[PDB]
Formats: sequence, C-alpha cells, structure tokens
Amino acid sequence: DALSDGFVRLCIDPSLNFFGEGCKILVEGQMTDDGSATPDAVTCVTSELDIIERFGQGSVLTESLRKVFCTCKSGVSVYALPREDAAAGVKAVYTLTLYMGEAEYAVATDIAAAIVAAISPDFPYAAITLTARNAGTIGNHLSVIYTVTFAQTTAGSVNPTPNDYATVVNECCFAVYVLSSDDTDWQENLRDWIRSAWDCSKPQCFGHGYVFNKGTLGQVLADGDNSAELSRLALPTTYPVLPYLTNAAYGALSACSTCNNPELNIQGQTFGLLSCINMPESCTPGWTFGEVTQLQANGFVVSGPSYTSPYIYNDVTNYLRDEKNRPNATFRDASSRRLAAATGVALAEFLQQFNGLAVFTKNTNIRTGIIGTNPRLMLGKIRKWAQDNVGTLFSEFDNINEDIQLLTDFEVQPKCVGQPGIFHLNMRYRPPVRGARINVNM
Amino acid sequence: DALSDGFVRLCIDPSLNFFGEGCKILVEGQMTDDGSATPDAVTCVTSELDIIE
Amino acid sequence: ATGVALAEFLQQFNGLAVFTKNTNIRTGIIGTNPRLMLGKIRKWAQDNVGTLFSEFDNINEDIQLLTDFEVQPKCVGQPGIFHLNMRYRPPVRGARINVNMAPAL
Amino acid sequence: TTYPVLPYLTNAAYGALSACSTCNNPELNIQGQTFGLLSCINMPESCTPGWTFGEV
Amino acid sequence: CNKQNGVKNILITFTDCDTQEVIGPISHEQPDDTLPTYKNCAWTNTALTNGYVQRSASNATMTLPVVRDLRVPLAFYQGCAQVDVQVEKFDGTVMTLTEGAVVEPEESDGRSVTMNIVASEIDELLPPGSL
Amino acid sequence: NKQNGVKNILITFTDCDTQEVIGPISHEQPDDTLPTYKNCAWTNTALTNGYVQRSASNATMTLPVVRDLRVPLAFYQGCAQVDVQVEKFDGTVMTLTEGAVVEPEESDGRSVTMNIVASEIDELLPPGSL
Amino acid sequence: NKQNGVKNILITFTDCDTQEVIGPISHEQPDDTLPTYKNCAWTNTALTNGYVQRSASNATMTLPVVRDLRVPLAFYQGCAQVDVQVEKFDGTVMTLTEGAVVEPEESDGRSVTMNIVASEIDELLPPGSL
Amino acid sequence: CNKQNGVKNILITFTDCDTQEVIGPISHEQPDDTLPTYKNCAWTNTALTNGYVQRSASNATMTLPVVRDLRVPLAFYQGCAQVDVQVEKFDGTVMTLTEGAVVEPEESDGRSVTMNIVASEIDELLPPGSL
Repeated sequence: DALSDGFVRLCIDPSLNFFGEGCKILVEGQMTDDGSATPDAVTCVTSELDIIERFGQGSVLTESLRKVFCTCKSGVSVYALPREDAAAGVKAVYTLTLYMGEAEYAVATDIAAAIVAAISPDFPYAAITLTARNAGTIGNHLSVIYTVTFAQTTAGSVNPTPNDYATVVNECCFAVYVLSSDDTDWQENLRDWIRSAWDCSKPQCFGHGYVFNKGTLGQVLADGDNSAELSRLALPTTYPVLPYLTNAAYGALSACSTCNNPELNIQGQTFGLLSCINMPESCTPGWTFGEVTQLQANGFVVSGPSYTSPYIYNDVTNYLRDEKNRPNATFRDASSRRLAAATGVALAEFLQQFNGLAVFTKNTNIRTGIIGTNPRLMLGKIRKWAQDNVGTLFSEFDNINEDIQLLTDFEVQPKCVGQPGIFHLNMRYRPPVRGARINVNM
Repeated sequence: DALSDGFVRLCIDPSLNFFGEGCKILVEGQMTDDGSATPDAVTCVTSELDIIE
Repeated sequence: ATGVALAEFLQQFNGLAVFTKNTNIRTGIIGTNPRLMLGKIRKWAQDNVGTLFSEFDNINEDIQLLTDFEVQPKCVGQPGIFHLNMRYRPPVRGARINVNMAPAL
Repeated sequence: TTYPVLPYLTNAAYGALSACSTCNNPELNIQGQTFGLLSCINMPESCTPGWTFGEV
Repeated sequence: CNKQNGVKNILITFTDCDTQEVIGPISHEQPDDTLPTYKNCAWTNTALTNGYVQRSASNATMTLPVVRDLRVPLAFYQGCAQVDVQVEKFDGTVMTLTEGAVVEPEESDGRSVTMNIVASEIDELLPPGSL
Repeated sequence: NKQNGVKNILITFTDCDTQEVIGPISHEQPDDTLPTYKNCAWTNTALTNGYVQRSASNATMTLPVVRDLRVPLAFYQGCAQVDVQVEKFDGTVMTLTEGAVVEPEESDGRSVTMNIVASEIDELLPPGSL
Repeated sequence: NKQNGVKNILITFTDCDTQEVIGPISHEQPDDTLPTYKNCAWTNTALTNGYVQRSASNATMTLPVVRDLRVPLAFYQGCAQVDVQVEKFDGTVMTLTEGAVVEPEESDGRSVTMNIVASEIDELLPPGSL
Repeated sequence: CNKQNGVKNILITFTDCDTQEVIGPISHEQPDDTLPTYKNCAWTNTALTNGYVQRSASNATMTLPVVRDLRVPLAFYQGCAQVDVQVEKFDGTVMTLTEGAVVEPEESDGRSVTMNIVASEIDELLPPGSL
C-alpha cells in the first residue's frame, strides 16, 4: 500500500502490554490428577482459559484461580503452585436425601436425576452422594442450605506437608501468597519461609501470606501466634462459603488494590468489597459482638456481610507482641508491612550513590580534587534525604538529631576486629499518620 | 528483590534499642509461691507480660 | 597500577649522581644522597593519597630507603643499588551498609 | 551442576566484561546490576539460581 | 578541636541542564580568607507598625567562594548547571544543599569564582549536643 | 601550573564601515588586573521557594589591554568588531569571535578597557577534563 | 502571634468535563504578595444624605499561587472548580467551597494569580472572639 | 534540571496565506528577559450575583516575544502568515499550538517582535508524573 513504503512500520496487534507485568501473586493449593500441570512446580496462569486442562476440574486450586481472575482484571501476573494429595488422604463424603459453595454453584429419584444434570461441572464434590474431589480436611468445610437432608457421612483426613519452599521457590520474589488449606502445620511452615525472606543475612523478597482459620472462638486463637508474616482470617464455625475462595478473593483484591499504591488500607464498602464472593441473605454475621471484639484485639481479620457480597474489618496482621514487650502496634495494620518494604527499597536505591566512592575515615579529611567523602557528610546527606521525605514515607520526626545515626565498623567492633569500608546505619522512622477514629459526640 | 543485591543489607526489626540500658533500678518485695523465679536472686525483668508467671 | 606509577616516578634517579655515607654534596654538583631521595619519595607518596594509596597509618615507618652497602655484609654490597621498602594500603571504598530500622507509632 | 548455559560462554563473557570495563579504570568492581551484567548471555526464566544459600 | 572558625571540606556536584551529566562530588578550596556565608531561614520578614511583622516566602541562600577545578568548565560555575553543595566546618557543622541554582553570575577571572547559591532549604548537621 | 595570569592576547579588528580586517595582532597587559570572563550565556534571577528564572543573556569579557600605536583608538571603542583570543598560563584558552564593545569609557590614549559581548565564549580546558 | 502571612494553602480541583476530583494539595506563594479577601457577601453603594443602597454581590478572593507541575495549567484558569482553604500564621482559617476562577489572566506557566468567586467565605477567628 | 523557570526551545513554522508555502520549523530565541506567557483554558468567565459565574466562549492566547530571523520577511511575524509555534520549558513542559494567527501586530524595530497568537486550543505536555 502507498504511504507505507518505508520510513514507517506498522505493528498492529492487540496483545502488547506496554506497562509490563507488575505485582506478582502466588496461589498454593492441590490439583486433581485430571490436570496436566507438574505438581510442586510454580507455573504462570495467564487467562480464564483452559485452567481445568492444567490443574484439573473441580480442584480447590482451579476454583481459587477462577476467583482470583474474577476479582482482578488487569495489572497482575498470577502464579500457581500445584500440590498433590497425600497417599493416605481420605476423601470426605456427603449425602443428600439449594445453595452450595458460592452463588453460581447453587441450583424422589426423579428429583435426584434432574438435580445432578444441573449441578455445575466444576463443583469440587462429585455427585445423592457428594464426595470430595480432593483428599484431605479441605472437603470438611462444605455447607448445603436450601434457599432435603445434608449431614455428611465421612470426614476427610491427612493433609500434605511439603516443606520444599526453598527448593521450589528459591528467589522468585512474590508480593502476595495465597494458601488454600486449613492445615495449621502448612500455614506455620509458610510463616517460617516468609520470615526467612525477612532475614538480615540474605537479600529479601518482602512478601505477605493470607491464611484462614475456621472454627469456634476457643480454638481459633490457639491457632494464632505472634508472627506478623501472615494475615490470619478468622472464620466462624457456620461459614457458608468455601473458606479458600474467600481467602483467595481477599488476597487478590489486596494485591491488585495496593500494587503500586502500598499505603491504602483494605477497608470500607468501596475499597474492601469482595465482589466475586456471594452469600445468601442473612442477619447473623457469624461471630458474636464479644467474639468480634476479641478477634479484633488478637490480630484476627473479621469479615461480615454487606445475594450479598461480604466485607472485611480490621485489615491487620497477626502481630500482638514484641520480643517480650506488649505495646507494639507498629506492624499491627497490614499496610505497615507495605510501607516498610517501600521505605526499605527506596532507602536502598538512595544509598546506591556510595558504591565505590572513596571514604576518608577518622584519620584525616578530604584533599582537594578527590571525589571521596567522610562519615559526617554522608550522615548529613542521609539526614536531609530523610527530612525531604516527610509526609510521604515518614512522620515529621521525634528528634532527627537522635533518630538517625551513622557509625563506621572501626568504632563499633573491637580493636582489629573491624574491616574498612563497612558502615552501620541506625534509623528509627515513623509511619505517616492517617485517618483513624474521630469519636464524634453529638 | 531489585537492587537489594549486596551493599545495602536490610535488617528491619521492631525491637532495636539504640541507646542501651541506662540508670538501672532495683525493686524488692515479697512474692507468692506461684512464681518461677529463684528467691533471693537478682534478675532483670524484660517487660510486663511475664511478671505474673 | 601503583607499581608501574612508582616505577615511572623513580626514573629520575637512574643515572643520577649519588653521594653515599662518604660525605655531603659540594657546590655545583647535580648529585644527591639517600636522605634527600627518601624525602622526595616520601613526599610523592604523601601527595598521592586518595588515588593510589590510603590516607596513611604512620608515614615515618611505612617508607624506608637503604643503600646496598648497609644491607649486605662487608665487601658484599654494590654502589648505585638501593633497597626501598613500602607498605601499601589500598584506598577505602564503599561496602556493606547494614541498615537497621526500628519503626514506632 | 545443573547450569544450562555452556560454561565457556559465560566465562568468556565475564572475562571480556571485566577487562573491557576496567581497561583504564582499574578500580571499578565488576558487580551490581549496572556493572556486573552479562548482556550477551541469556537464560530461560527460572526460580532456582543453581546453588542454594548454604553453598552460596 | 572546637573554638576555630573555618571550613574543612567543600563538596560540589554538578548536574548539566541540557545534557544531564552528573559530575562529582569533587572537593574544592577557598580562594581567600573570606568564609562561606549562609542563610537558613527560608522566610524573609519585614517591618510593620507597632511590632507587627509580615512573613513573605523566600529562599535559603548561600554565598560560597571557591577555586574552580581545572577539570570542570567555567560555565558550570556561573549558572549553566545545577549544584548539590555540602560544606563541613571545623567545629563539626555541616551544611547540606540539594538542587541549588546560581542566580547572579558575576564575572570571574578564571581561577576564583564566587557563587550565589539559591535552594529550597539548607539543612544543618548541628554537632552533637542540641537544644 | 599554579600560576594565574595571561600569556598571550590576540585581537583581530574588523572595521564595520569599510569591511577591512586587521590582525591577529598580539597585545600587552596594562596593569595587574587580569581579564575577566563570563561564559554562561544565561542570566538567572532569584525567585521564591528556591525557584530561579532563566532569562536569555549574552557572554561578556572585560579585557584591559594596551593599545597598539598602529591601530586607531576608535577601533577599541566600538568602531570595529573584535576577535579576541586569550591564553592563560595554565593552558586554558578563551576564544571569542564576532564581538562588540558595549560601554566604551573615556580613555587616556594608552590603556583601554574593552567591555566585549559575544554570543558564546569557547574554553580549551588543558588536557584532563571531566 | 504578631506575624502576618499564610502558612498552608489547600486547593481541590474538580473538572467540569469529567467530574474528576484532585487534591487537596499544599501550594506555595509565588512572591511577597499575600492573598486578599472580601468575605462580606454584600456590596454597598453611596446615596444621598447618608443612605446606602444594599445590593447582592460575591465573596471574592485573589489567590496568587505557584502551580503544581502535576496539574494542567488550564485548571488554574477557569477550566475546573476550586475548593480552597487557607490558614494564616495567627491561626485564622478561611474556607471556600464551590469557587470558580472569574478572570483568567494570561500567565507564564509557573505563577498563577487566581481570581476566585464564591458564595461565602467562613472565618475561624482563633480563640477569643467578640 | 527542574526548579528553573524559563524557555529552552522555540519552534515556529510559517504557512503563508497567499502563496500557501510552508517554511520551518525554525528555531528562534528570546529578545529580552520576559518569558512567553500562556492561556490554556478556552473559556473566559465573568462575575455574577451571589457566587454564580457566567461562562462564555473564548480562545487560547499566547504572547511570544522572539527575535526575528533575517531569512524570513517581517510581514510573517505581523499577521500575514499562519504560525504553528511549539515552546519547551526547562522543566520539561511542552506547549504545542497549531493553526495560529497573530491578532494585534505592533510596530517593531526590525529585530524584536512580540506576537499575540490565538488558536482553538493549546496542548500541554505536562512532564512525567500527573494527577
């Protein structure tokens, strides 16, 4: 065609992401043998396409990915970590003599035949006798209500405990971890790995994991601990929706909402609205008011209804105590972790100008013409950088002359123990103050 | 992570006292038998959580 | 680089008249003696701080110049041979920073 | 042991980059994403950089 | 080693305005016995009737005479580039300045240049012991 | 070379009326005042909150020289364009072309101070730069 | 506090085409001139023998500010609704809502003088009033 | 390079209204210390009673003081031709104007000309980082 003969090359194609990935998320769960994905291998799922063809039909992982793709429409690359049922795993069995899972799963002998012909093919229980499509305790959290008898016959048992996080996911840094199992040991192991990511001895992939704990008030606290690496989501004993679907929706919403805005608290009927999850209309919001308050205190995420989409309160982590000090609300709120990660990466980027820069230590000062420096000037520059970031990264300050210190390795380590070129920066920052209780009196 | 490869090695931690001890105080009194502390032995109390035990 | 730079700087003394323990320089001669050579080398080492060497530790001890007569035994040394001992120290550069953050509220 | 790329290619790239960057600047450490980057050598996407933490 | 007035280190970093090339931080030296002169408070006051004062927004200026480096073009010292200057005094005080601009380029003889540096804010390091 | 001073001053005169070119004739310094320069072709101005207004300006040169008795005095006071070239002792060379004298002063007939203006002044920067 | 001057200036922009809300953002003074006010919502006029004809008017406001480089210049010249709040050094606070720029004068792109017209401007009157 | 108010490049393209010729884009330069001055909002307002404001159709104007180019007839700068001006400030902002016309020519001395350019709309490049 004329006017295109040189000097210009059109490349019309609708598949071009000019931004490029961003805010990766990992989903961990079990897949059935009907799939074609290698277990214990992180893979990237990039569409609401086949999925089933890779991770099986009706597996918990398949539904978790479906809900993640429902909640999140763009701006994230989604990763999956398939798992295989344990050898001794026993499938839980239910019997029906209708609402199941979420809304889109909802629907004598003639009744049963037509019902099975209308049950969704991706439902995680084989059809009236219902049998779990995966082996483990995950199948024990099924509830069927007629919006007919349903009281279960077999209880599943034995859950996988991989403990292969170091080998499987070594250095692919992640932001949000979604685990679709109620096994406390598995959640604790994920906690240990995520904490190991925040290790002073290695480069850090700052991430966060979201887990659920369903049960009565007495036992849900017994599951919790002092670790801030996970956002324990308390779920009442009579929770209708499958817990992993709610957990995955919460994780996906948090990931996509924050991504490049690592300061927004996931709250409110507009910013913490899990639209994909649907529940039957009801009055009792699970936990009682005292139960809600107790869960609020002990670092447990409480959720409530707004078909009604659910809504969460107290978007906090499970951080209640210091080493042994009680008052520590620094890492209580979930956003505090994101602020800490952003501040750390920003400070690391700023400090990059001292690579290979000649440092003239205690003995003398800089001679004319050299491009070196000394600790006092570096401390002053760091102080001014900290000052210039007030209002976006830190609070104003308490005492900047006391909250920032720079020390050479020579004057910290004993005689002949220190080595040249290494410094020690001590800094006590303060997260910016945001909206909070107003305590209106009329 | 990006640019966190050598040089800067982050050590974020909630409890890092940068001053160090200072003006120690001693409290003396009677305790019940439910405690797990050695009687007539001076010990440093970390915080308020474990005093009852 | 420091070795080749020192070799280039020391080239002025090759072929230069040198007056050993015998006596001092007389008027008009273009010679030198070990003390002045050591002083010049010491000042050159001092002037290269920040680009070749470190600041220093104690310059009165890291640089020594010795004639070959006072190193080897009697009737073993040779004229016009010098022994220079210098303890280098590379310039200090950037390294680990070890940032510690203790947030509050 | 499970290194995909042919070892001599990576070795040659490292040596060439080191010599070629230093040349007349015999002070720059060949390190960091800015300076310790072997542009020519490529690898398939992976999550396990060979050696684990202990042997690293 | 207090009780002495003077500067110990002068660090200047040049950033070109059109090429965006960063040079420094290079150490400099005084051209004479006149010390660098500072002004921290970024508000200029004025006199009104009966003790009232009107606060008008202004700049934290800094007058800095230095000997130019022979490796840097003279135009960089007269307003064709940004400067990130930082000065350390003998008593431990450090003045840190970023994103500064030379406002009134005075004709220089080619060795000594007097800078009239204007920036948003100047930070004082205030040697230990404060308030 | 640690020696501040000028070593050669070359001036070329181009009469603005007859278009006759004379030079480049070496010149002589009249006193201890050195030629003074300003290379940055922009004049800044102080504003508030650290902002600065960049206004286009001209490159100037204050060059005091001893007049040459073979050259009319009018050439040093704005009757001719000047092509000045000054080399310092430390190797630096300032090159100026198509200059003009802006504010002539009342000169005694031996020493003249030239206030020269050009679009841009070149710098030679003796070896070793940036 | 025996000091005259503004401490904080907050402006919130509401586009009239897309109904997009931006801010509030703290701004900076462009020079020594302080913002001026006319809070009393009625304008008088002189009549014969002491009488005054009382007529309706606007609570105007002349606000010179330095434009933010993250906001289009058109938003400062009447292409959007402004909701401006200002606090003086003595604690007085003027609050303005649903204000519009009335006479956009052609500006150089750094400092903008905004002539805001509003229904009414509320005053804080720091502790101790009437 | 930011925090410096000024103009870096001025590009003008002349389109004669008689011969329909096109010349440019030719770089120009400032005649004095005054900066080019803009008005982007294509609507002008007017004060009314009790807070209301009347919006009426208007134009995006522009005052461009430039030094005339000796290769271009002076009549082009004075309304005998159409101009497509494009000004880039030192902070990265680029104001683009097409299909312009000089409205109120003034007598010029033959070197410095001050345009009063009008157009339907002026586009702002708004350097990276927006809203």
